[PDB]
Amino acid sequence: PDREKALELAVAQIEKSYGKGSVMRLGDEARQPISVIPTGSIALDVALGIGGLPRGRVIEIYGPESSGKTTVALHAVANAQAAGGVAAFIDAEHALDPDYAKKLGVDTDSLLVSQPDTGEQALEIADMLIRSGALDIVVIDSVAALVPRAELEGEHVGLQARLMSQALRKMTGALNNSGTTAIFINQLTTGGKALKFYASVRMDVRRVETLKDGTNAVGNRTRVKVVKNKCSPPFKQAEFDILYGKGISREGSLIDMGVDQGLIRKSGAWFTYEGEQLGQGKENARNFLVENADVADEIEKKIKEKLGI
Repeated sequence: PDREKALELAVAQIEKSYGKGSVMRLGDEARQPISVIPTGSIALDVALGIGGLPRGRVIEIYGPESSGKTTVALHAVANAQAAGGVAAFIDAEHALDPDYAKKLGVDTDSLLVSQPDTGEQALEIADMLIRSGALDIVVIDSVAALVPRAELEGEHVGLQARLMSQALRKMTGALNNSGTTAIFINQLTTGGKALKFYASVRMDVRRVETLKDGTNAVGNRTRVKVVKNKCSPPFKQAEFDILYGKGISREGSLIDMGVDQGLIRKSGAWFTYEGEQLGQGKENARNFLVENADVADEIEKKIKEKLGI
């Protein structure tokens, strides 16, 4: 009717005065950027709409201890590097395991790392790295750990939030201008009040159940909810397996997402793909796909095309 135009108008004005993702129907298809940073899971890539993390924006990944949030962050680093990018890791937790990082695909040798003296030094160094123009990604581990100088020097209570707010204001312009993505890891959030609004993507990461091989724990089924998303309709969620000592089972996400799209049929325990059989049970289907990068890439190729991601 006459209203369909008045709404298009309203939406278009909102978009003009506030930016592309300022309002969306949840049912809308995403606006696909040139490049993004894939997450490691095609499921998580689809849930984000744009097929990975956006460039030049603030990302927040939060969840409990050992929930997988860091694992997600490292894959983002790995993929950024695989595409010839440079990565930085601002570390106030001192928890990183580079062997684990390596097995995911991170080029740890090339990884820039900084273990800052204070909260403000952490963000300042990060800001210097960003304004270089030379970075594709920088990870901050973590928000809770960004303790202010005054507190560290023993000098009121509330300025960590003020620190993040100050930092993000300056940093947000540098990231947009540089095309560098900043991932902020966060626990269940000192100055996460500011981060909540500056972030273009916020991901809630959690463990759903432990994966077992008979009696020993091969890994964890992980669940991520994209609670905030300026680059595509929000509130999507995905699941994927993080295997101990290996990381996110890419092959596992291809299968799962394959059967969801009807690219991979499932006559009982037997997963099939285009008349040929992938395996009986998920682990065989998974293992088959790492042994056969050809078909795994073809399945990945097909899923993207069907969804335009």
